[PDB]
Amino acid sequence: AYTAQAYLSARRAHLALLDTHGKNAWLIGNWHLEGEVKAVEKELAETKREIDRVSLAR
Amino acid sequence: RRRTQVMQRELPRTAVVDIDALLRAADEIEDPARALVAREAALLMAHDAAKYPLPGAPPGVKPVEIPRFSDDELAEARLQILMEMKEKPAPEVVHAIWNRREENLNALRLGLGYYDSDSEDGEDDVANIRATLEAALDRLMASAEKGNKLEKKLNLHLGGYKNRAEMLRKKLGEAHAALEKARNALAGFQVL
Amino acid sequence: MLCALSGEIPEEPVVSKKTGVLFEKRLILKYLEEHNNIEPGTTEELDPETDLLPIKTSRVVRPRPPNFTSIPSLLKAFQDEWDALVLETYTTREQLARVREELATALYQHDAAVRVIARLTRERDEAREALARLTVTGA
Amino acid sequence: MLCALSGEIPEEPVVSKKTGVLFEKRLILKYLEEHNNIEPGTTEELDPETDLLPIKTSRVVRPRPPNFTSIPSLLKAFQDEWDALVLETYTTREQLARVREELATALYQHDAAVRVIARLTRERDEAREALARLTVTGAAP
Amino acid sequence: MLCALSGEIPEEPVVSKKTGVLFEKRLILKYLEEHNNIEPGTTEELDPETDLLPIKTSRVVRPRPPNFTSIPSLLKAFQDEWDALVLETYTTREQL
Amino acid sequence: ETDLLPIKTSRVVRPRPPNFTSIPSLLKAFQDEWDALVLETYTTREQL
Repeated sequence: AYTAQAYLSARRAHLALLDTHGKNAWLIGNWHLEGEVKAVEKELAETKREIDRVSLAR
Repeated sequence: RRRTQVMQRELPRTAVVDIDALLRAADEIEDPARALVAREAALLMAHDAAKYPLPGAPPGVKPVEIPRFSDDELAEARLQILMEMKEKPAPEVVHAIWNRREENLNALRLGLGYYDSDSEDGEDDVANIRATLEAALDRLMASAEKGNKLEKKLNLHLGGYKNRAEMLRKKLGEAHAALEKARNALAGFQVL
Repeated sequence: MLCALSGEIPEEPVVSKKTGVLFEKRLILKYLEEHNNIEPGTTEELDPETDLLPIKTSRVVRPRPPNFTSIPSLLKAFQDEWDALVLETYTTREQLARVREELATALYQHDAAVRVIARLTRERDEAREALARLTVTGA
Repeated sequence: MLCALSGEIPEEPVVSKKTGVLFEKRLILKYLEEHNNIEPGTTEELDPETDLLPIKTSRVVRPRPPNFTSIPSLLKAFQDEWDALVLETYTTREQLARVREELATALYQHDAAVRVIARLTRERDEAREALARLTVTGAAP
Repeated sequence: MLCALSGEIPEEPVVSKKTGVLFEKRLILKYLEEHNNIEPGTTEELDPETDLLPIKTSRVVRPRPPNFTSIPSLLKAFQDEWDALVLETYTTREQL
Repeated sequence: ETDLLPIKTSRVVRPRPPNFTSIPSLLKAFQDEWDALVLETYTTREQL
């Protein structure tokens, strides 16, 4: 019961911290993920452009 | 300043203090100086509860009147007690005593405040452990209900953000796979 | 991550070989053309063609999103939680040791005060008996 | 040796230049951040950049038990260690609360003893003054 | 930018002086020790003491999910992640 | 006498032996296992 109460208190503290900083954390994570996806899409677009240039020359 | 020192200090002992039962227990003390000290401590606890009601305690506690005492008398009593005080034990000795207490008695037994040195009866210890377990179960149930409500509120708040993050991650993985396929196709096209 | 000057994710990040601070390519180029190729916050001069190195991210490995459910992220969170619990336990143990030392000193002082109170009560009883005897004899 | 803050051997320990107490770098940094540059066990301020010096020694090889050769057994061992640490922290908190309650009761008893000692001193002084007045008024043979 | 060795954002990023590939410092040191100080994916030798430049920037903080707020939930998530990593490694070996 | 500084020990915590059941040791072992698995997966991905 004491271990369960300690786990419940830790979960409550984590939930309080989440309610405090959830918007900031979600915004930062979404911005980082969007930046990584944009970088990957840019690399794929550059590779496709190089492939199209080689195909046109051939 | 006329109130009890424990009221103005930290770590309050009890929100609810019974002056009458504590005075009756003080009257049952065989030693007269100890009985007077216990009765004065009961009066001080009642005055602390009346003047400084802790959170959760009922209000309207009746204060107890006491005679005025000069600070010089208290200083003289403190000087007499210091003169009557013997050599103070070292911190290592007190630490060894605490370690021996925590080694002989169990750590969970020492943590429980109902495990007294004179309580050698297994029935009283079992009843105290059952009461402590019931209180801990009630507290854990209340904490679990509060945490469940908070988690439900947080999930209802952030489900859209979680779904958007999952969709973005899936799109990023598909884009990475397409980028690898396009790189392979570009290398093959250059060779061809 | 983030850029030092722009404050966002750089599309074409570069790293200074002297300071190791990442920056966007266009913003750092304009600053070097505007600040005589001197980095912001430092008096050192950075070469726009030599001190700047591009950053390349190969997509050979599977791209792991930086979520809290990631295995390295879970390990870091567990390490942080263990460190916080250890710090809380150390503070609680220090407070408990201070409280135990204070309680031992208070118990020794209470024993000395109880002895002094018993002596004072005996002296007061003897003085009251002497006063009663003097009042009875003093007719 | 073992770290002072944790009781276990740190992977990259540091030593204070004042008391010579070994500790972990991250734990000491977090404690200094939380306590506003206060050393553990004392009130003096030790700068981690200057007063804390690292120790350059060979890494101690921990003997891995044969039970920790699988993911599930290692996971169960880590879960048991975490549960034991959580139970130890809860027991330490309960023991600190009980010690605080006992110290509060002892302080209340000591304040009661001080008040009773002041009252007894006043009563004894009054009785001594009455006895002295009776002896002065009385004709001793 | 992300670490090329871990597939995610490195806590302590390091870049080669010639290749310019971001990677974790511990991963780069382990790869140099396990390949006689050679850059992975390249035929050029890499010096971790001189050619490796650390990156001094802020640390990316992952958003904590509401479900992942307990020690047992974290342990279950870690076990699921380890099982998924093992299954992915086995599937990658079979595909190779 | 000056360049050498002695090391003191504090008994605030209990003496934990350096076994395989330590939380920090388990974390370090898990990190090393993750790094080795990542290196193996990277080599397999390069070969693939």
